[PDB]
Amino acid sequence: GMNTLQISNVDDLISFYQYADDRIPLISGHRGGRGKGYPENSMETFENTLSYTPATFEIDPRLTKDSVIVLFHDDTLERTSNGTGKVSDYTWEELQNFRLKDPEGNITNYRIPTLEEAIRWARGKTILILDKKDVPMERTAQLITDMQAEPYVMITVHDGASARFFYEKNPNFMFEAFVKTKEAVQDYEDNGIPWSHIMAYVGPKITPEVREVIDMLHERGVMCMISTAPSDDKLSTPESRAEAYRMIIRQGVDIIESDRPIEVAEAISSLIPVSSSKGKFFSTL
Amino acid sequence: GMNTLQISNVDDLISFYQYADDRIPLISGHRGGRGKGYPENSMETFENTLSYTPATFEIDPRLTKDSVIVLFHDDTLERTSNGTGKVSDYTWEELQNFRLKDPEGNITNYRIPTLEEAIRWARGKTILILDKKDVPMERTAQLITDMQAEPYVMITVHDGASARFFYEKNPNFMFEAFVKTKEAVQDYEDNGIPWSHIMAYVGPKITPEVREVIDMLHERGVMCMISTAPSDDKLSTPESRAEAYRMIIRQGVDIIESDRPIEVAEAISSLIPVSSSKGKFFSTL
Ligand code: NA
Repeated sequence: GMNTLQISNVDDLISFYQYADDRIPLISGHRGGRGKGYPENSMETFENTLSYTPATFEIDPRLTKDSVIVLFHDDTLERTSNGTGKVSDYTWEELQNFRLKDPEGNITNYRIPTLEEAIRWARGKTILILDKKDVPMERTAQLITDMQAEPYVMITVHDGASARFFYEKNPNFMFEAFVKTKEAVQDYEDNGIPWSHIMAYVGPKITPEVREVIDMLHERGVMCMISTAPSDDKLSTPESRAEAYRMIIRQGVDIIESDRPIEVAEAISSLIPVSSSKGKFFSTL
Repeated sequence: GMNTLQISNVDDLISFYQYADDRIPLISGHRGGRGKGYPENSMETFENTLSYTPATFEIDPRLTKDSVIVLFHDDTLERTSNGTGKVSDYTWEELQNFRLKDPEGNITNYRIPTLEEAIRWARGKTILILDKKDVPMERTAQLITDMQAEPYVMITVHDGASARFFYEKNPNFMFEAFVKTKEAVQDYEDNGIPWSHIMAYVGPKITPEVREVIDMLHERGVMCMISTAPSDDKLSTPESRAEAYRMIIRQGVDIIESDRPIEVAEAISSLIPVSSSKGKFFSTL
């Protein structure tokens, strides 16, 4: 039994991400989310997270020796698998011999997944958000376009010029855009990226400056995301982490990206409104 | 002793990189160059390389836990050191306890260097070229500027927008710019970046399209570099590699960036002009 998002096409995706004052706080699993028995960038972890909360998943596509795109964050295999060396030293088939490790170092029986497997699974359940490692931008553009996956596979962009590369190739793409400053807001505008095609990553922490950016972005219809992965996820107790996740929502932030999405869900459950224009986008499978 | 480049100020650096038909073919050590007993991104490898050839060094700055800039390519420690985990997990004091591995996996008694130490050492000897890992652009701009290191520390930029960010901060910066297509040529012009401040990285291989871009760039006074690191450096024998390096220069390329810069030097020494407008920039220490 899983929580799902109900986004049938690009118009639904744009709507989902149009800021509204009655919006539902959103959760995104950093590198898929992780936990005891649940490695980063694993199909199993995505599925586990949806059993507790609706979420999107930010993932790490990178290349094997035979140019297969797999999900795996690091430049070396040791932290989140029982392998050694670079992902790009091994074919996909060879990579299947390794097993993923959870954050405690326990070796699971889960394998490195392909991006294709994740995309096929995500359709009708969630939205994936692609970070950039070593897959060429043109390849990423073509894979999403060829697969008609625009309604459920978003692209992370660090500035307006990268956004424009993608947007000019396919104007139905949706972006997670880095927007940490007033100058960043101007950058996207100068590059002609529609705000309707933007959800904004505003950084790892809230400051008065970042609050001003969030107000600017809300005026433009843009939802804003804090990533707690480097910051509040690292607090020593679940109780301190829970307080921190609630404080982020109380400050007006729309989306929390976290390595601990289930904890985020439990902490903010009491903040989820009963009535919302966004209620229609949520269901269960 | 050592081969040195004799560059006294930013005007000398600009003139060094002004394309001329009688140029001296140049060599750049990718990730600093490497070899048996000589790890990537190591002071010792830079010094060894200069004993055999003049060269520049392309290096990988990244952040420690306490925001010190060190040189280390991978996001995790296992391939080129005896460390485990991420460079950013450790403070500089902790990282100094680890030791570097050469490409065959042999542990040396060499440490992960700071960018500062490298900059200190490079002054009067060579030019360092900074790749982009996780040091933000603002921080890179500051450190070069604060150190008055513009004549000997270049910044790699992937497009005109990145170049513009830097150039607006300090119009004395010199760039290694990615310029792989006619569209990329136009990008730098549209962003107002003077060609006098650009050396061009044109990719890992020569094709007719790339030869056309090299022609265009030569017309604009821009010297062009091929990286052999993913390509010709991987050929199986030193003889095949040497033929490959000569062919690159025969095809009109100005600069070879390589993991094997001493081999490049030995291969192309027979192609170095005996009289050149660029002779003045080379000396010995
Ligand atoms: Na320091």
